[PDB]
Amino acid sequence: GLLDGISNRKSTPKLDVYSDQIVWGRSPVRIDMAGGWTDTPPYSLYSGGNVVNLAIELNGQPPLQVYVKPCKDFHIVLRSIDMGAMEIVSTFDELQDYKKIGSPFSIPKAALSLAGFAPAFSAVSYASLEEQLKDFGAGIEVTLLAAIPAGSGLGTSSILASTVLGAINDFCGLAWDKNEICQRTLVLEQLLTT
Amino acid sequence: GLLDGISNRKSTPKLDVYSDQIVWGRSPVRIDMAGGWTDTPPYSLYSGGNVVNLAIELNGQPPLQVYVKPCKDFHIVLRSIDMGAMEIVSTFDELQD
Amino acid sequence: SFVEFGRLVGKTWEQNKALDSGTNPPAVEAIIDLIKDYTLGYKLPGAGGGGYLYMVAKDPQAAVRIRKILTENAPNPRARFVEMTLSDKGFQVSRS
Repeated sequence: GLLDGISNRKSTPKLDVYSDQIVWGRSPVRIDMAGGWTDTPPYSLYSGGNVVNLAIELNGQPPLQVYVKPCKDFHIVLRSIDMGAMEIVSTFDELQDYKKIGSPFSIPKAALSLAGFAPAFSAVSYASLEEQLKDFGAGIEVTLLAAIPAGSGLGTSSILASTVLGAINDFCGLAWDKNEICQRTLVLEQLLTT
Repeated sequence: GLLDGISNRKSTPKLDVYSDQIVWGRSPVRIDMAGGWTDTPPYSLYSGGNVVNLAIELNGQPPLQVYVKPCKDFHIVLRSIDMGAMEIVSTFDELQD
Repeated sequence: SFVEFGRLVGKTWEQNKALDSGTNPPAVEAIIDLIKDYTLGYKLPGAGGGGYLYMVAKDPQAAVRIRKILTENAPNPRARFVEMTLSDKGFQVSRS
């Protein structure tokens, strides 16, 4: 039911940075002052939610960070600093395998899918992820850091998804604003059935 | 010749962070305004060097960044974002290679 | 109104406890009781169940008192204060 334009929202990602450039996105966490839970479906669908919250840095740093850079090989490399892991995504099938056993990379996979590297979200039809990345100009290397573990109550998972989405937005010239980034985050978490 | 206390400078590293903590260090680059090259050996050894320079962030970010975190396994993992690489150091011999 | 803000934060904590009995384990309640007299209010961020405790001290002196109390009476070796500051930037992105 929650799927809205989650199937037909097409993007055209284009390499918008120079070959030796690295995109750094970063976000603080949040503390909800009031109205938490009222944004949770289906109650939010019944009557709408009200939430007062604010963004906060912890120990003078943004706890959510993402680096995106071009890759010589026409695949996607995903690295996790907090989980200390790495994974290579070469096909559309691998990119959309969100529930892969032992993989901590469901969030960046869903984010890259929403950015147009999965066929359902791409305006242009591509034969394979490798061909789409060859037309793109390079592969993509995404390094992620959630300095605060998920389940801490500070919004780690959603804000990390948004940070990946914003970094990919800048890296691919999708021209999303912050509101659209948050809406794409909602779509992402619906893809992951959070 | 340049080796001074480069052999006998002993440290005692101790895990000073909590188990779930990550250390983030970051630094800007620099522009040397004057006196560059005068700090280069052996001329700096002949007469000493004078250099005027300053630290600068580029596009509002510190270009040099490092993350350090505890590891469940008793080895050293090294990852490079700009080079896109990873390496496992398990022995003194590998660490000094 | 700072006082009303802190009191309403406390009320949010009460509402969350009423919605979820597991959000306030007895250890968190003991930590709370250690310093509850120096706050206008407090709550756990998000779904709670433990983790981080947000406290609105009555005044800077009360905040110093809270820090001293929780430092001299740590409930476990891992508990620690985390400095929080309001972010005037939100999500930022830049290029090398």
